[PDB]
Amino acid sequence: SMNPPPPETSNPNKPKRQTNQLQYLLRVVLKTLWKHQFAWPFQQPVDAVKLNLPDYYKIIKTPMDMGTIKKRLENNYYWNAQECIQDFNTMFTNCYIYNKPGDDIVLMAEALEKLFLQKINELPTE
Ligand SMILES: Cc1cc(C)cc(Oc2nccc(-c3c(-c4ccc(I)cc4)ncn3[C@@H]3CCN(CCN)C3)n2)c1
Repeated sequence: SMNPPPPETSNPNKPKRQTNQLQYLLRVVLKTLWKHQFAWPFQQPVDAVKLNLPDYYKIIKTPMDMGTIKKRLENNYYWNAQECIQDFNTMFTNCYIYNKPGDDIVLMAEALEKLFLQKINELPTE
């Protein structure tokens, strides 16, 4: 099958705002995770046709990735920081759902999630 379209990253019908948490999520959290040595499988929607995974989008019905998260932050798609944090968590749990414990790819996601959780445990007050 064909890849599904990526998640929505822009919406003019939503209000926009900037906070000390949302800039931190893009400037500190997204950037640090992007530059991590294990980040490359998570920097764009899973290309199920390139990777020959015809089951991925039958199994993963809420896709999410760091490329989409970066765009959502850049377009002020999120009103609250929790929305962005939820998208990161959806990304990691997608990897765990599609794979099995102890797969190499899962070890990759777990390292990124550990770093993510460390950086969220230091999120600034509004
Ligand atoms: C370590 C590795 C190996 C290979 C062959 C390619 C690769 O590159 C890559 N790119 C993109 C996606 C994936 C991926 C994901 C995944 C799922 C949700 C999200 I959000 C992000 C990634 N789950 C599995 N895979 C790969 C497919 C086959 N699988 C092997 C069975 N465990 C490993 N891998 C990395």
